[PDB]
Amino acid sequence: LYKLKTFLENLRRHLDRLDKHIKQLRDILSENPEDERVKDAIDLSERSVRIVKTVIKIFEDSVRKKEKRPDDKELDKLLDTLEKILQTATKIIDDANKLLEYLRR
Amino acid sequence: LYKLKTFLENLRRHLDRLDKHIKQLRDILSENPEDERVKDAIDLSERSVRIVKTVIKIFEDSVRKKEKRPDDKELDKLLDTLEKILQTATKIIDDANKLLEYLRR
Amino acid sequence: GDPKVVETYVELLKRHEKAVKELLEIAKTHAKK
Amino acid sequence: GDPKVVETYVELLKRHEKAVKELLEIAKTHAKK
Repeated sequence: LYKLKTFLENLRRHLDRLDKHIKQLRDILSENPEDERVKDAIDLSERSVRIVKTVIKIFEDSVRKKEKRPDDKELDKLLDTLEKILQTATKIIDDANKLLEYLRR
Repeated sequence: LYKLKTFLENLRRHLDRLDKHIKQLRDILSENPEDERVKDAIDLSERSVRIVKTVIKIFEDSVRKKEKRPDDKELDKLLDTLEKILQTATKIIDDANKLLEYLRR
Repeated sequence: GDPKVVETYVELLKRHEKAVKELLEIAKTHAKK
Repeated sequence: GDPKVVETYVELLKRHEKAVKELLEIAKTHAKK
């Protein structure tokens, strides 16, 4: 249980990071509608936001359903795997943010 | 006089910036001799260091020779121009440092 | 900015989309599990 | 790192070399002046 909550909380921290990133893309893009690659960046980030929302709701489903109860090793290995994937994602996002800061300033 | 000293001091601040940058390239390169483009980067930065040293000594010459005395408008416009070029150079260096930080981390 | 930087940035975004799609396939198929 | 970033970085270094060469030509020809 503690691990499910901790991972989901990590997911939501990551989602807030993405929302800041997309507010920043919003400013930048709004300055230059001229660039359709900024259009892409915005679209891709929004896709990511929708997918993370869907995954957060899927694990909300799973988490409350599991709360409704008192084989587990596969879920634990999936937890390890999702944590590693999340780590990769945050690394990517931090690199993206650094490039974006280079590009805005 | 004050402007010559201020510009030369700006030049030396810039040179110290470059020396930090090249210490950092030294660390990075030393980790990966594998990259001859890091070899380039190092060489180019060292060329820049030598040229800035030569310019600092050229203006040291000019500055002390001018101290030896009590037409000037051309020197003042050259001061404006060298200041603008220096501004461009520092902008380039800060962008370079940001990319380098992205690349090292 | 130099579009080399921008293209690398977009590539990062695409890597991120792919990793999140992996997350989602895992989440869905584990919910089924 | 993605060599797009590295090539842009090297291009920055080259721009810097060119600007400093401009500085030097100015410094030399002003010393002559």
